[PDB]
Amino acid sequence: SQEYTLIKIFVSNVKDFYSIFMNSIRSSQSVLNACGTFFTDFEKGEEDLKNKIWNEDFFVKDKKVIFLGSTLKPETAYGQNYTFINPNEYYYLTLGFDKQNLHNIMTKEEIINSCPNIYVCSENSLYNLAYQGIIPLLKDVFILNKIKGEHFVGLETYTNISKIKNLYILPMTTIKMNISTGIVPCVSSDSTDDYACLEDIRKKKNYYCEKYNLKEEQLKNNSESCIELPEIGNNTGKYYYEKEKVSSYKDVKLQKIKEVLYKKQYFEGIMTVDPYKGMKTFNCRKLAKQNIIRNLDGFLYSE
Repeated sequence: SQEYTLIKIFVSNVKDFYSIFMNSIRSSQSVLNACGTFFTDFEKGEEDLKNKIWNEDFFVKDKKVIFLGSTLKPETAYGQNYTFINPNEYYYLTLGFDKQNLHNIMTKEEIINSCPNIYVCSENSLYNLAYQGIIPLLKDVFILNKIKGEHFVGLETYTNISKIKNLYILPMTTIKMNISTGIVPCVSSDSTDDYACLEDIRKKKNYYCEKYNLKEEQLKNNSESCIELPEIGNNTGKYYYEKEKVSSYKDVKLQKIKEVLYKKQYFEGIMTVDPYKGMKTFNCRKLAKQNIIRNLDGFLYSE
C-alpha cells in the first residue's frame, strides 16, 4: 500500500474548460444517438440539475475545476512547470469535497449543492477517492463527463504552491492508468522522467504543436530546482538524463533511474527553496505533505 500526495491543480481558463466540457457532451450524445458510460444520465424530474451543470456559471461561479495530480515528491511542487496527462486515455469528471475524512452516500441534488470542486481523475482512482472521503457516492459515482486526455492538452493550470502559474497540460504516454489519478505534476528540474518527456516535446515541437493544441511558446517554462545533491548540485533530473544517455521518455532504463534518483534525493538531498532552504529532503518530504494537507492544497491518497 503506497501513499501518494495529491496536489490540487486548478484550471486557469475555466471558460475554455467549459467549451471542452460541452463539446464532449455533444460528441457523446452524437456517438450514442442510436441508443452509455460518458456521463451519468439525468432522470425525468432532474432537468433543473442538468440546466445547473451544463451552464457556464457552473464552471465559472459555482465550482472550482481541479485536476488531481499525484506525486511521491511533494517537496518539489514549487518547481512544477507543466502538468502531464495521458493523451490516449479517458479521464473522469466528478464532484468532490475540499476536505477529506482524515481531516458520504448522497443524492444527486445533494452532491450538486454540497461539493465545491469538480475533480478530473482516472477511473482507477474513483473508488479509492470515495473510500477516503474526497468524493461521495450516489445513493454509483456521479460522473459529469468522461473526456480523452488529448482534449485537455494545452490548458493552462496552476497550484497554490507553484512558483509560476502558467502550467500547461502536456501529453505523457507512459503514465500508467492503474496507478493513482493518472495526472502527474511535471517538475523537470528534479525528475529525470519529467525532464525526458519535456525534452522530447521540445526536440519534436513541430510534431507536438501540429498534433495537439500547443504552440511552441508554451514550451519555455523553467522549473525551479528544489533539491541539490552534494557532489552533483541541483537540476539533478537533467544531470541523470545526460549521465545515463537516456534515449527518450519511453526508455525502459528510466524506471530504474527514476527509482535510484528518488532514493538518493530522499536520503542525501538538501532543499534549495522556501520555506525549506538548507533543510534535508528527508525531513522536508514529511513537512511538505503535512503543509499541503493542512493548507487544503492536497490530499493523502492510498490504493
